[PDB]
Amino acid sequence: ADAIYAALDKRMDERRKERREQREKEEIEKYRMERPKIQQQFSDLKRKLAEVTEEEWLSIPEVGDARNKRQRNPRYEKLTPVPDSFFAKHLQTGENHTS
Amino acid sequence: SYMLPHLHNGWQVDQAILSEEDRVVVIRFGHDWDPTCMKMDEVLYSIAEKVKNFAVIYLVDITEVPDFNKMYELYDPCTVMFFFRNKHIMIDLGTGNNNKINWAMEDKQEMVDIIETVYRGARKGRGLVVSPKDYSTKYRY
Amino acid sequence: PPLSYKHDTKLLILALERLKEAYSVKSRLNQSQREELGLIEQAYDNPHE
Amino acid sequence: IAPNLSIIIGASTAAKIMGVAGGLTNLSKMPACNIMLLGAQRKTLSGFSSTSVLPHTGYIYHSDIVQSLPPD
Amino acid sequence: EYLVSPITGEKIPASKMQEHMRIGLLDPRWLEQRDRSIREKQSDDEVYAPGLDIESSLKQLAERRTDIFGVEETAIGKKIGPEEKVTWDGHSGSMARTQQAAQANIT
Amino acid sequence: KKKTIVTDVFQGSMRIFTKKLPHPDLPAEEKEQLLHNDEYQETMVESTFMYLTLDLPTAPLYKDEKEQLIIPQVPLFNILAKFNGITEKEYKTYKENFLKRFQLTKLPPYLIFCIKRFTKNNFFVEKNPTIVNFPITNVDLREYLSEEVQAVHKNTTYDLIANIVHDGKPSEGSYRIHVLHHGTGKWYELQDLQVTDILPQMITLSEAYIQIWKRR
Amino acid sequence: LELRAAVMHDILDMMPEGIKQNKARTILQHLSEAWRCWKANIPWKVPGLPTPIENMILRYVKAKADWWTNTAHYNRERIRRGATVDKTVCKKNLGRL
RNA sequence: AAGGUAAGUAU
Repeated sequence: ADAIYAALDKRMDERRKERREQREKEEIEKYRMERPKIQQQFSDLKRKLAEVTEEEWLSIPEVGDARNKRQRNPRYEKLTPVPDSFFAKHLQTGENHTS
Repeated sequence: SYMLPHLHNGWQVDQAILSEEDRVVVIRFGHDWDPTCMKMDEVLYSIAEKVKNFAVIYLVDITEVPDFNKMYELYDPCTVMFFFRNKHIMIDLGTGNNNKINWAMEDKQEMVDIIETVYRGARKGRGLVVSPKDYSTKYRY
Repeated sequence: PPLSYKHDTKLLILALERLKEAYSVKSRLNQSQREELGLIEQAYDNPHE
Repeated sequence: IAPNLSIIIGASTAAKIMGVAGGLTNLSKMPACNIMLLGAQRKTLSGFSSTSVLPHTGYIYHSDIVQSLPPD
Repeated sequence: EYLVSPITGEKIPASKMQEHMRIGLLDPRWLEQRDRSIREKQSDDEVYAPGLDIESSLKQLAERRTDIFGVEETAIGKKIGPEEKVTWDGHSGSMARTQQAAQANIT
Repeated sequence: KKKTIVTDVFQGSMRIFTKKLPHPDLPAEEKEQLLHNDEYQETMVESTFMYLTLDLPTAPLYKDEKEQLIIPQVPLFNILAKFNGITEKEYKTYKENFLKRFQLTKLPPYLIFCIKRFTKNNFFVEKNPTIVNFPITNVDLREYLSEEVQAVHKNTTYDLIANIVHDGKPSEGSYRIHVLHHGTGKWYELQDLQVTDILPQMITLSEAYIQIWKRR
Repeated sequence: LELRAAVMHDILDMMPEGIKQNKARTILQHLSEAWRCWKANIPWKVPGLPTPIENMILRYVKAKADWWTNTAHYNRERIRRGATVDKTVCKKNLGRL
């Protein structure tokens, strides 16, 4: 009984299924004319990988990090309060001469 | 997405949640091809190594593993869920759904904060943790 | 600027005040900021050096 | 005359350091720190910093092997 | 030649003197540090997938994203170009029926 | 008319060997049988051109190890490695790739070289700033002609007489022209109103875009 | 993301991975460093890298750099116009500019 | 229509 309703829905969709799945085909072709697929943009390079031998494949080196310990894993940057002299100096301002 | 470990059936997800006893299991339910899922998975891959001590990240394909779709309501394009000692952990994100994160997060620091908060709360025994950021608004200005 | 300049100290105090104006608003100091403040304080304590 | 030194550095730099040092004997009696400074013109910094003018630089620095290195 | 040790009080060959001083005072806490650095390294898990898993995941992703890979272009999630698994709904009242249906699905 | 004043002056004849490259995601046996099916084989097609389009190498995209930020240069003969049977160019299309090796047949008396700049990448249009290293006095194209037509064309030496150069980014750029005075042999550049006497040697140190050559 | 996935898939497909699966992750690391070396405006020349692999990595870096520049300029113009954007987007765009 | 679910032990 589910198949009956599913076929009914498909039949109702059959009104413009061919006329809208054909227009989207032309739209896809037009879009790909200007903006090709990413895989096709590397097709020639991917083809040229057939000349890399097994020893050459094994000769690929492991990537390391140039920056040293102080940059990769720096110690915790302790935050400290502003010195009391700043409160004192802000407090000195606003005290005005009487003459 | 293609770097994080993948769970291929419901039993594997069961064992992954059961196996970890001192780390929060972070599971992304979704599809590798989903753009939201690709953003979430690349953020997870970015923070995968940093949270090694207190988190393990797995990826589950809901089409391949529809075993938890009914109970966990895994019907959004992307879903991130946290478990601790075989116990689903809820997060007061402010989105109205505390049971999961069902959107892609851009910043990799926010996900680290969420995982850290979940770990703290779950190790304290809580079943709900209040996230450090309220996600009731995307803060777009 | 001569070594016996009549204003060699007033200008130094004015210069150090501008460098400390970035810290006039109270804020948590990191290592670089506190190093700069230490240098300014050392210059103020021994103006001639 | 100087096979080893011409092997290490090109004969052009070899000649330019041997002539300015006063000969092979005088260049061999010269400390290694004073050989790098042979033929170091005191280029006048024209507003630019001293580092841009590359101070304390001689034939050795401008030789082929040294110039085949990144500036840092 | 032979030399007296300023660190051990013994006679040693002259050729081994440099190495003798270099490794005669190797701080044992260096060995302890290396040991604890290797004990943690062995116990470390694999955060990322192995090469086979990465390759299989990449091929599975390519089989769906036909707007990047392949020749023909279907929708984003479609692969182009019986039995339905019974799953628990998470309710304690339906544990028994779901379990029996899982049992009843075994051939 | 077949032979107008533009055909006999600028138009030459070139031969193209268009081979269809099979899709990489195919079995090796299937690949070789498709090659045998004559669907993926060379098809010699003659054609005529008003100018020769010269593709430039891609920018280095990185600093050099020793001399950081070195201007990219390429010898002209490397650019003119096109139009011969030895070399091939994998022309990529959204449908399938093709292998199109060219072969010159008839060299026009006046040969126009159009260097390919202002290439539209996937997101915008960018100019290739590679400096073309070409001589301005004497060349020889005998190596760029097929053996059948080498006897027919006894002359293969061309002299640069006109040069176009584009200064600035493709968004907004100026077009300067260096012209060789045929009577005197001197080179003069003229940017609109401005006219200056640039030395002939300094002509080749420019980002050339269009050149005109005379076979004499 | 799509460019990285496509390049990695192509490289791993042409890779005779029956013996060298463990290089796969290494490959992605190169695809990072090259990109970083372009973003850091520093020279990138791996000595042991095979020429076809280096050529495709350079093609990937060029495509990603073109997209990067276009996206940075587009986001900057959006922000200048007054488009409503997030803080993380602003920080990333500022870094790109 | 929402962004308004305390969590935890016990049957």
